[PDB]
Amino acid sequence: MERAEILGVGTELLYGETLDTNTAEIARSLKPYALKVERTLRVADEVAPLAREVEEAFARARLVVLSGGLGPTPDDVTREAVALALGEPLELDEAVLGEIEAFFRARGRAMPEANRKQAMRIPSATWLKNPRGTAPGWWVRKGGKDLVLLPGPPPEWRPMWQEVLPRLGLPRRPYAERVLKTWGIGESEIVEVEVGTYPKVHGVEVVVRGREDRVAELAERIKKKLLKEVWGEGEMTLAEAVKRRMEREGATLSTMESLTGGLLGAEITRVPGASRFYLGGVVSYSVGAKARFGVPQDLLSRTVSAETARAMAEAARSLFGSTYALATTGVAGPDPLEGEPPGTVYVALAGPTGAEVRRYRFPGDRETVRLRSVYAALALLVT
Amino acid sequence: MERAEILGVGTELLYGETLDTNTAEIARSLKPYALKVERTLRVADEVAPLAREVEEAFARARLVVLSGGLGPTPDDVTREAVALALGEPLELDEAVLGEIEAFFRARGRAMPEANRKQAMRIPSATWLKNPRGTAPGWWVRKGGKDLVLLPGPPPEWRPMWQEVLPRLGLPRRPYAERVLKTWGIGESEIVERLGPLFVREEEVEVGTYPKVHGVEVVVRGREDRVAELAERIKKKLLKEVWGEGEMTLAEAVKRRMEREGATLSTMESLTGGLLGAEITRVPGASRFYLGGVVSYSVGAKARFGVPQDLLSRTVSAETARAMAEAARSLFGSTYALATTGVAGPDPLEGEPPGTVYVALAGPTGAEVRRYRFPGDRETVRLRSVYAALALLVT
Ligand code: NA
Repeated sequence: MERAEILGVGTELLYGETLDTNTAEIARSLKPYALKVERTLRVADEVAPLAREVEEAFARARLVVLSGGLGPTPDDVTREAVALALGEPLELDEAVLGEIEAFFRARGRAMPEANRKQAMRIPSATWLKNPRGTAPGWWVRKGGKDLVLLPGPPPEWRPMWQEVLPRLGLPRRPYAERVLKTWGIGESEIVEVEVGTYPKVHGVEVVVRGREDRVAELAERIKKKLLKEVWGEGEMTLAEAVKRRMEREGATLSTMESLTGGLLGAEITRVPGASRFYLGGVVSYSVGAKARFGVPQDLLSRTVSAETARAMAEAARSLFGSTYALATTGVAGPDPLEGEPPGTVYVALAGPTGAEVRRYRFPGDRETVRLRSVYAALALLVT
Repeated sequence: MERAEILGVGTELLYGETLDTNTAEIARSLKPYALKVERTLRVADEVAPLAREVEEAFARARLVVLSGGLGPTPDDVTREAVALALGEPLELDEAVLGEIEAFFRARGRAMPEANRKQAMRIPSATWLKNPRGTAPGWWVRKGGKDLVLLPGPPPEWRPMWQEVLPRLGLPRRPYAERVLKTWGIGESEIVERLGPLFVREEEVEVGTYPKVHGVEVVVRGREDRVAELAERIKKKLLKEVWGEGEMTLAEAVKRRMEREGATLSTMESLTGGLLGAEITRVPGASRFYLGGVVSYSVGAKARFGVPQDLLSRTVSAETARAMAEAARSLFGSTYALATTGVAGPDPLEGEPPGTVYVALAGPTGAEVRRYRFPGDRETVRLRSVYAALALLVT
């Protein structure tokens, strides 16, 4: 089996100032292909060491993928390092220049001198169009091997890489993964090709991976064994599950939040099409705010309670006129509140036939508790 | 300046099934020493590729550090690979084999035969004690070079590494670094402004890192060069620098509210509550943040004060101003932030994705800033959050 070599470029990656997920993510995209990944690299922003690593990686590999260092500054030196590794001169493409120029003009700017170098390429390189940035990528086909240069930011490289990957003509292998996403059941209970369990803030994922035939058969048997706990598969998320229920019913949604601070509204609206059902929300972070939008005076001294969660959901529902409304209240941490520890949370749903509350006691730090709270609220609608 | 190579062993680190933070953490620990980290590797659990990588890393470096693959599984092959790469045989340390039996004996169990592996060392290796797990590591000194094998789990390796590092005899170099966080200025403009201040040399280097929260500028290297150079750069970037070091925008906004005795509220469209979420990330937000509304539908925009004539152009500077002034009046806060715009993937009101207006209303009036952010939907949302926060700290 031939090798794929994957290099992330950036000194800040070495030190984990920015965490290298790009190389990992590209390696994962390569599993359906019959290439071996023996190693991945993160390389500092220096021309000579980078050219050496690129030269060596290309020498031993069917495929080399580089990610990062395509910006306009003196620390972006990937194009120079690759040209040096392949013994080709860099040459300015006037058509690409016009396009960078147009990119800046739309934004009401003139094109800075330093961006000119992003329109440079070696003669062996075909351009990869960057739909979201000024630096197009490269695709070098040479001696039966492929070298691909990609931008560092994921919104640029993801669409680029999806487009070019099939075109590389790599040998395929029948690998697959199936992800079953559950809620409200611990790892231990679940236990009662390879099958793994993965605890996340949105619930425990059951992952089945390996030979596509065996993945297919096995995954069906497991989903059956976990039929009521499974809320979605693959790319499905709780927010998207909510959106599907809302559109099915022609229903609307609104929210009132305290400890989640607006994170619940943020997670609902993350999904395209949220405007078809989501009317809006209130972040009632102070006592004054809670009263002003409908929570009864009698409850304002006991905010960490089932009664308050219920009252907040009712108040949001009457304020927005939505079919359904979700509310969050409780203790995110680090401090206790009203004698209750961090991770003490009540989520509530108000709908046509009344309200329901669930209490949770969530482990984790402040941000973790906020996240688990957001997903517990969405789970009221889809579990 | 001599090289330090750092290898993380484990096939799952490649695919990010376990996030590799060990190599970066080892790399940071090397900062006070005059060694160059040109690269770090993650290597699969396979003896021949690993031996090759170790062999190459050791030939080019003053120091090689390996992390992981010291267990009892067939997939734990680091000891072998190193023995192979360095041209020395694996030798069984009887005592160590004892210590390992004691580990299992203190748990009610007899030692599995698999764990026998863990008592092999090469002649060049002296042991590094692991009182917190099964496998001890190695310190190998050879040809004036050092090679170290560390266990994978951090509670195990951190103490070990902390004890052996000051014994390696590495050249020392007084190190400093300075991180400047800017907003409202692109990388190309920073390059032009800094000119020859954008030094990249062996003694000291300047780097720029574009983030959703603005361009970060880092100066690192020799302590005596870093202070002065960083200061000159700060001077050139003065009005655009909002924080240093560990500082975050949300923390910066918290400092200004506490300093003034002032309160804050928000009104959000495209960000959907993400601005309030970011503000309340910081412990102690309730001392100043009164709350906010997410006016996602047209009906909710009108309910919370957006003028009816503006509802055909919610993506505009006039609307942003109106939103910020409405939240201010509605919550009685000293300040209010607003966001309005087009997240993507579709246009809205004829305006393309990335079109964003953020506004701030306060005691002396209101102001609005306009942006055309590239990125996907989640990116534009995030940029808008930080753009709104930057209004209060410029
Ligand atoms: Na880049």
